[PDB]
Amino acid sequence: FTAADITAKHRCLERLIVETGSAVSTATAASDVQFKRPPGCRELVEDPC
Amino acid sequence: DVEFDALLGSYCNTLSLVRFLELGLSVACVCTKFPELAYMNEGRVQFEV
Amino acid sequence: DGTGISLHRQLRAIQQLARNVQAVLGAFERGTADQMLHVLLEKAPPLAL
Amino acid sequence: LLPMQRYLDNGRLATRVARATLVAELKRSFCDTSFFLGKAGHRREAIEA
Amino acid sequence: LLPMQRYLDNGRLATRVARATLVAELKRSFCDTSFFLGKAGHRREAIEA
Amino acid sequence: EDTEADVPVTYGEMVLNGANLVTALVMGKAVRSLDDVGRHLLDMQEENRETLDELESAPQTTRVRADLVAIGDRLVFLEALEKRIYAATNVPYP
Amino acid sequence: GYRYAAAMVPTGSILSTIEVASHRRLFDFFAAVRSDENSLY
Amino acid sequence: ARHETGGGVNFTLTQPRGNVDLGVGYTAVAATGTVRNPVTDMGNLPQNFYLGRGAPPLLDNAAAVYLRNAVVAGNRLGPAQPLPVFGCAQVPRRAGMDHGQDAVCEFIATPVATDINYFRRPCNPRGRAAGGVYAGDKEGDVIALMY
Amino acid sequence: YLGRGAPPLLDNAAAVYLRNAVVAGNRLGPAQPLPVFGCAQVPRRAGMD
Amino acid sequence: HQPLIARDGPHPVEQPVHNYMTKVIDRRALNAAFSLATEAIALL
Repeated sequence: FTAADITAKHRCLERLIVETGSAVSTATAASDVQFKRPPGCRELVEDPC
Repeated sequence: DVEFDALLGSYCNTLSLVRFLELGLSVACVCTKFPELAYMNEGRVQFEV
Repeated sequence: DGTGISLHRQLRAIQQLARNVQAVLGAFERGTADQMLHVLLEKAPPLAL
Repeated sequence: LLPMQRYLDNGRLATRVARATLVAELKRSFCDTSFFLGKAGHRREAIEA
Repeated sequence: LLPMQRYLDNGRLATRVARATLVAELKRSFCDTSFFLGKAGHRREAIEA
Repeated sequence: EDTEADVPVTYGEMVLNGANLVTALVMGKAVRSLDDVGRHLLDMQEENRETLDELESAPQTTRVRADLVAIGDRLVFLEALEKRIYAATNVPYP
Repeated sequence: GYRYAAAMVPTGSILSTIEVASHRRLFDFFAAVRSDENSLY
Repeated sequence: ARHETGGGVNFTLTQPRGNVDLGVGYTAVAATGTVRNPVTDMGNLPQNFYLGRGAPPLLDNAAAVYLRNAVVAGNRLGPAQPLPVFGCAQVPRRAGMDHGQDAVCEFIATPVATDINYFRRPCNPRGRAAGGVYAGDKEGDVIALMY
Repeated sequence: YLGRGAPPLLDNAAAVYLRNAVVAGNRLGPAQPLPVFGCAQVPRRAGMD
Repeated sequence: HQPLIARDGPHPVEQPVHNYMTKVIDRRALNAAFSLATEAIALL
């Protein structure tokens, strides 16, 4: 549910699949719950969803 | 201080030629030349069997 | 103009033209082979029937 | 990757159907051929495939 | 210890999340494969592994 | 099919010598290997296809513990490396 | 490639021969050119 | 030779590098084969909307303060000493965690009379395709399939 | 409802009732009222799968 | 240089095409440790 962010993406397929190899999630593997990603850290997720 | 910018080598392909006789298909063809086609206007084979 | 700028410029057009003419020379070499398959498929009904 | 590599060639124009069939064949594969080593741990053939 | 090394086969983590996921896999490896020889003596090429 | 032969010598050298160094500070221009591509383009001036990209000497090789496999056609190298260089630090494995 | 007179020596293997730029277009500069273009000269 | 911090700077030596994609196609790619452990658990943990300020409250203020602690009695995601003006809710810490990181089970109201056939598929949970894949580059179709 | 040659009903009120009652939101329901010259103009959908 | 194929008949004429692109480097510099105490640099 974000009107901007899906609309913010491009659609040239060459850059689409390679972002799936290294995307940044909104989750954090350094917290007890899914704390929404702290603005200083990287995650390097795969994320096909 | 100095400050240059660099062209660090460039690489070109070498596009290959193909003789069609240098390919396995040409056993199904008979590569025979005829330098005066454009006046021949017709042809036939009467095929006695 | 009798300068070395000119002869580099003169030679560049030929290093395109030769690179251009080698393309169309390979083209009918390719294109014949392309045409080799089309009349073989205008015939040849499939194996099953 | 492997679903895309058969389509690098032709179409991808107002045959936008072929862009859509690229998609419907894509997402079925990622449900299918991931952790294949792991989905098949005994099918000796299929891993070598 | 076969999960203990592959816990240490990372950077290191004490962020209380990996400590949990260490334990929750450690209890499964002991609940399932502890007495493996004799548990699967009918097999072969796993006792190899 | 193991224990193959590769180069131990780390791959060559680019130095900003008198071909580069003159162009380096005076104009700010830099060309990788200005020697031949200056030479060759001076000679074709008196009469791209620059096939002298890198083929000079084929330097010295030695023999290392290497694991090659035969994936159908190709001769493919294969090595796993945690105990080699990722061992015992606080850097994660990729 | 950008400096064309540099690519007159290729000094390396043009080797893959796969459909360029139908891939990821990850290149900082690339030009899909037909037989000729005036900027080459 | 950086800034002397006391008893010497102690002499780092960094090195510059850099790398391009010397290859016009999809060189050198990737795979995916094993499942080690499911880091965050399959979990029952619900969602709390009283975690954040987002809404006009009830005007019957006697009612909402009853429902204030009625919801946030003892959630694992329920704060103590609730929201100041600026800052996070400070979700508490339970004394132990066993299986892994906790899930968040967010809920969206649905009518009961749909198919169960939808949701026997990998489908979009909002009920309509939404991603920027399916659009045909006519500059207006993106939001058109959306709303 | 094509513009090829379909004899309408007697009651003019009945036809524009039922034609609009049929053509509400069909994927082959034409968008505008049909021109004399030109195709039936199947309305382009936003996305397809 | 993408080569062409002479296609026959009522088809558009395939020109000899050309491709020229450029790439740029990145930097991503590495980092190094600090290791020095006192009086090893001096004496007594």
